[PDB]
Amino acid sequence: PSGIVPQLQNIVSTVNLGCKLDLKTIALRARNAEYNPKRFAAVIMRIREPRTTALIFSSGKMVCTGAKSEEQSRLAARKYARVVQKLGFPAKFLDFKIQNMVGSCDVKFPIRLEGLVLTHQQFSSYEPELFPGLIYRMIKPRIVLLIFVSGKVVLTGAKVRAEIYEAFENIYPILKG
Amino acid sequence: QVSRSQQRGLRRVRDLCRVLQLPPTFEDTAVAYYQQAYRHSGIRAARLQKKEVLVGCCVLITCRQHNWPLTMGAICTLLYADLDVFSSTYMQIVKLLGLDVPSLCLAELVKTYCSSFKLFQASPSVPAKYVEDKEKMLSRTMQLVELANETWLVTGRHPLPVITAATFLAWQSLQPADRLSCSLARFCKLANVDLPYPASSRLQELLAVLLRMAEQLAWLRVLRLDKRSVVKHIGDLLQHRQSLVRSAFRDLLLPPCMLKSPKRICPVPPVSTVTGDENISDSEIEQYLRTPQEVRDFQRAQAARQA
DNA sequence: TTTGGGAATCTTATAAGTTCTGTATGA
DNA sequence: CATACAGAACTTATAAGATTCCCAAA
Ligand SMILES: [Mg+2]
Ligand SMILES: [Mg+2]
Repeated sequence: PSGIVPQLQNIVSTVNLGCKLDLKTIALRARNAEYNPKRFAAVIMRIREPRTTALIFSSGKMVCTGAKSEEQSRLAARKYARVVQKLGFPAKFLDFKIQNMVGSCDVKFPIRLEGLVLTHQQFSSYEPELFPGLIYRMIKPRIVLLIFVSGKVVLTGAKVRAEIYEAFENIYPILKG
Repeated sequence: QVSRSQQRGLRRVRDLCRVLQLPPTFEDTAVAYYQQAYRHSGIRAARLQKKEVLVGCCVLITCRQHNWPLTMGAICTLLYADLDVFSSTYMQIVKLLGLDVPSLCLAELVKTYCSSFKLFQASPSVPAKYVEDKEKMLSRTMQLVELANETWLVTGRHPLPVITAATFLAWQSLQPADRLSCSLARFCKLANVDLPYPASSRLQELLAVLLRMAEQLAWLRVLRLDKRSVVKHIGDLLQHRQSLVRSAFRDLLLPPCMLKSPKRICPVPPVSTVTGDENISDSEIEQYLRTPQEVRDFQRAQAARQA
């Protein structure tokens, strides 16, 4: 192995509160709620611990972002559910699911992106006129990696933490060799 | 049987090829790509702006395969298109048609871009002392662009600002006694070319690389050269560029974004003891709720917001 | 015309490096 | 009037839903 463990940077999870919600009531009676229905249809809510943001929809469906672990994401989503309950809605915690996981790390050596796009062409997209990183679409596991000249790597699209580790271990010999 | 929006698209492809004065074979290849593209549902049902940039995409793919140095920004300027809409449509159609599109040919772009610089004849805006030979210019610029590529200055950057910086340095170094007083902005203005925002940074990076190379030669190292005094030794430095670059890597030479001071942060430790199943106390939640007084002060404030 | 099937707009988070604003501080 | 620094766009994954938009069969 590389001896490099990719750090989780962001977790996106969803949950169904199982009841219809009046967003005007939430925006009025909560301190941590941002609601501009002409800009975006959902209530934007923030809690300080775990530091996260939620998108609360009138349907009762919720999106939770910013957590650094799957456990933190679940704890945060549960706290938003509890805020909705105390506002007077019969909120439940249904079908909690991790939707996306973002990892990041550093191989600590520079990458010839112009060479990698030639050798691993079938997985690589590198257009420096548009973005500095090479977009690597790994098929197994199904992970998108953003590879920079600095050797810093972004890994995204994972449903489970093991797919971030599996993708980085697969990419390390390609970058090293 | 061919659709109307398709006929209009194929006609637009041919007109763009003609306006760009592309060799005759390119038109047929680009038309074939648009037809191949239209067979997919997501393209057929594309919206007004994506349909317009699709024409440009098919012409650019064709150009890239033939090493025709058409940049994305140049095609977007011609089409009066949004670069981002062109960007997403290009990435989508390459993925869709399962093509391996060659990268932009830098050598071809140096030849084209460098030839557009109006410095080969004296005019009211170009004094005779600033006139340079076209072949000498192209040859030196190409060597400096190849040096930029070799010393990590090109990777992940916009390519045209590297050529702007290299052209200027080529021009200055061919007659240094009279051209070192002229700035990059003044050079672009007399050459009658726009100054790309990153050209200044590319210039300073290129001068820094030429100084590291100058340190590999004993007689240049003793001169304690700076970014201004190194300019007259560029001809010498480029003559031995392969040897000097090998020598500079042997003795640290990394992409400019790596040579940066380390960042100091206190949240580096990632240790957490969160299980996701811990108790959520009432006091923890009540801090996120407005009090009846806050609700009342807020309601009063929104009751006067209208008229 | 009606319905259906897509893809896009708005928003949230987060790493990464480059490009390019908009603003502000010492002359 | 220099330059210096902040902030944000670009790229990637991902969910939410009203609404628009563009083509298809019926
Ligand atoms: Mg960033
Ligand atoms: Mg969606």
